[PDB]
Amino acid sequence: GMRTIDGKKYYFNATGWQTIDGKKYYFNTNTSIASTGYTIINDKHFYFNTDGIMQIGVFKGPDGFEYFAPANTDANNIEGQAIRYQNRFLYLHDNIYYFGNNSKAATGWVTIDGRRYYFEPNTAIGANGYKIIDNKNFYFRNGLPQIGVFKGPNGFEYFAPANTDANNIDGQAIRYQNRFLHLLGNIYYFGNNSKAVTGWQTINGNMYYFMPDTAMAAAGGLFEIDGVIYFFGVDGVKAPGIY
Amino acid sequence: VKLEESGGGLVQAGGSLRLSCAASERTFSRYPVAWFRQAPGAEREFVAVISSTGTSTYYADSVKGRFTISRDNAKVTVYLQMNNLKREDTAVYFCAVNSQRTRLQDPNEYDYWGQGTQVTVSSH
Repeated sequence: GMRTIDGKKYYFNATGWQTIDGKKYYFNTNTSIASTGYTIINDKHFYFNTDGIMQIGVFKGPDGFEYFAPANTDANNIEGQAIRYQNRFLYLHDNIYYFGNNSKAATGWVTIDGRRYYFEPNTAIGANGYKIIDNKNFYFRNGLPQIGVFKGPNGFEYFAPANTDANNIDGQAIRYQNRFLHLLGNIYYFGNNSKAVTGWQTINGNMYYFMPDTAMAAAGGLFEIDGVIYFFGVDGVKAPGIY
Repeated sequence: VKLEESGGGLVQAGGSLRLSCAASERTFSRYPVAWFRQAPGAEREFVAVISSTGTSTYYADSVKGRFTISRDNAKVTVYLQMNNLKREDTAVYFCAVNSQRTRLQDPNEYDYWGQGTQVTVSSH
């Protein structure tokens, strides 16, 4: 039994801390409006979604991204209070954060014990998946740029070790044209556009099949493709005949 | 995919058995299906594989000519006909699906397995 007037939320049957439907609220003592966003209460930082519900998690304030923690995580903190959390990673569900000396979450590129990570500027959450950053293509897992062949919006790119091609940054997709790539014990072939080819291919008189999901040549034994079984050698070359 | 093997048991050398591997879902028919066998103490050794369609097969050398792998996708079932059985054929037999369709002889590449059925070959 509450009402929302002109994007401002009020509850009747009210000011201060209110538990409603299990979810926690703080209606401003003066305006009776439900607090939204970063909110200071008794010198203690809290954070509410746009709907007024208090949150546990990592959210941006005027001093950067803060950790709004469950009860009794640090000192005797109240549920939802921002806490001191220094020089370490935080793992919340499948999200990863790195917290600095001033208990704020890292954003952008950061070097942690000699390893480089990228944390999304808008969430502080460890990057995952294809990303374009200052016109450079990266493919992230758990905040770490991956090396290998991964599928982006324009097909499979070669995300390479530093200085593979004219000083590319570590994990940056590079130009890599009309040639085989032998990488993870895996075999790939790259066309003129620097994308890995998939499917059946004839290259230098030999037949190959590059798996659609990974772009790796079928290699090292028996494979089923199109409902039948083929043998592919150690070099990815299809043997004669079909079983 | 859930798989259930049946048809094993005790048998005299030179005899025969037909093993069955039944699934519960039609999606079975999308994937190649293999038999592996495990003797006590030993590792799961490859026996035969059949393609999703049933038109393409491959057998280990030791069973070639004796065993025949087949399937009936209407009954969502794969069969292994085992003729002229030998003492060396004694083992628990498992059927397995390889949904990635890669490296069909390698048991590690198979993600769905039955519970197994015992085959024991006697003497005389």
